[PDB]
Amino acid sequence: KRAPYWTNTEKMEKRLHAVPAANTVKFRCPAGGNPMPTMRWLKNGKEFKQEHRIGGYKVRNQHWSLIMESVVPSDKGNYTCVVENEYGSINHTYHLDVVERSRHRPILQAGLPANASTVVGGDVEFVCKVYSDAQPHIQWIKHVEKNGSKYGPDGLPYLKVLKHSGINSSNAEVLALFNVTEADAGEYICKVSNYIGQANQSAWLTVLPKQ
Amino acid sequence: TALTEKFNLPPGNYKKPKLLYCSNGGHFLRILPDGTVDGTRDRSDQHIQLQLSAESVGEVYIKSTETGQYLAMDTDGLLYGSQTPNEECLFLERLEENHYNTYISKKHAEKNWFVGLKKNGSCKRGPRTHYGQKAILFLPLPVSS
Repeated sequence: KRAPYWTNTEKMEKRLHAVPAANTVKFRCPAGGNPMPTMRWLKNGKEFKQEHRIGGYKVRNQHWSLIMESVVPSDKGNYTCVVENEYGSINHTYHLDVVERSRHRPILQAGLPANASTVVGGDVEFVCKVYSDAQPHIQWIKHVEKNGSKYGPDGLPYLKVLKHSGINSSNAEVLALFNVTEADAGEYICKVSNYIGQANQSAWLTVLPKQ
Repeated sequence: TALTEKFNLPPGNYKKPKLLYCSNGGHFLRILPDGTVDGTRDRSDQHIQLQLSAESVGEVYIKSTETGQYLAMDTDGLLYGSQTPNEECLFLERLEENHYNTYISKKHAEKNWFVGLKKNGSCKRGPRTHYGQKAILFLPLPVSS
């Protein structure tokens, strides 16, 4: 006859459980005691009801565990296991963090870069806003000429990378042009790529005479 | 519902400082000032805030915002903090099946040497890692919950 005790604290030294949303989370609190103690789980210090999350949750007395499948952001919080018998009660609280992960090519915000107009001698900027889980690589490209032509015999347009992401580059998301000339007018493209794929959107620079 | 669930993720989120949380023991990757690398469960630790950036498509630098040191792996497969960026600081960032990230040394990609953290919080050695350990699974987290 004895009050509850832990049988395996090693599996309880993790102070933070961070998991990808949609994955399954499992919490355990191996316990002992005589009579055999009973287990109950609390969420944020209060009774954890099956209706508190869609799809509810499952417990396994054989393993003193709580299982939640397809976790969603709202599952974040503190999960307390309470083990007890007539001689006493003990508990342990785990904290759960949920993060949305995405394996997708970069997504650009609609409307950016936005068109711009300035006079000869003026300055302008183009902005690109990106959503990307995998680290994105940004490059600004202009559609240029060669031998007077804007396209090659293979139909490919002549392109020139004005700048791109890197430790030697400041502010990759913004292309700033200074003391512009009518020769600067044209299409400026923001092409963003991660190992999964790419996306691109462009804008037009209009350059008016100084007059 | 899925429509009610809220969770930040604004444009440019990829450039904000992150913590590289290892699910193995639940440690945050840490780059100490003296150049050593290990893990810690102290989310308030000032040497776990990292700035990730793609130097080349799918190739990233992992830099300590606190000391400016770059994470790197030597020819022995050991992690260390480098004051200056070099070829040993580049890692191939990829998302695995269970949606955790793995980071493989670009320099030693052919050998599949990953960045990893053992349950005791100490850095794993490149040669001792492989596609299946929990030690190589990472989750980039916001600095604060």
